[PDB]
Amino acid sequence: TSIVEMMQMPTQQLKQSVMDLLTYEGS
Amino acid sequence: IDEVRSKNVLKQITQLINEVTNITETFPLKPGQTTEGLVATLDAAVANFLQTGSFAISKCPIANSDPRAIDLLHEALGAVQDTGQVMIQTGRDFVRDSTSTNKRAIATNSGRNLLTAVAKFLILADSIDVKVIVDKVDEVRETAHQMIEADTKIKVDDLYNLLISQIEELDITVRRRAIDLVKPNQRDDLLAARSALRQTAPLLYTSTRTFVRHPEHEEARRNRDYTADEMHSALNALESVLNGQQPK
Repeated sequence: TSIVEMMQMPTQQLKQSVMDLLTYEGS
Repeated sequence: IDEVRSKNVLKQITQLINEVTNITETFPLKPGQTTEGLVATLDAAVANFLQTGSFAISKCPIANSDPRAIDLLHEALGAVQDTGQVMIQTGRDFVRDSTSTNKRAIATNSGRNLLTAVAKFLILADSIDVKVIVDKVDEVRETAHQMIEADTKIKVDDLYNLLISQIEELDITVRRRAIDLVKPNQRDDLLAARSALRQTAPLLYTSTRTFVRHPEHEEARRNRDYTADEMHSALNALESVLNGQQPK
């Protein structure tokens, strides 16, 4: 497989973890 | 963005950039989650990206052949590590003072920078993936070169046995690349060059084999030269299109 292919899942999880933090509404 | 030639990459980077620059609604913590947990997850996700990225780079088949390429990849991965660090810090600052509009903005900016660095890594990764295909074209080109130069029937057959497999391997990767290409004209051009290679190589085999058996035969010489030219044009066309250029 290719580098792009191997990075698909880790890209998604990193994306997910950034968006989860930035869309936190606060206290 | 216009340099992006892979639809797989294009969709991923479109997600990365659009989502982080278009935050409107915000949400409570998912059940069981904490502010410190949000940072922990982010930290682990950065780390896993770096680990998988390092592994992917180390397995890249042109690791030997193209050292500057691997250097760019490590540099680009380093930019993810660095922006990742800033994101973890500013992110932590934000979640710990989560009503601070200004700390939210800084963390959001950190997020843009990090996901942009991820996008640049993927774009570079695709270019290296393309270099691997080009390396395969070069291998086919050299085997064909040797076949044309062979001075015995047994050499011509043995070299064509190698060429059959190399072209079959290349054919698979080129067809898949064609499906992933953003621009339909590059897609169509790549497929045309693929077809030309598949048609020309068997003719090169039989023209070379006939010519080694009958060198005095001037139409045999002409046919071999002509099919060789056709072969070279197809291979050059594949390389041209893979590099985002028009053939010929």
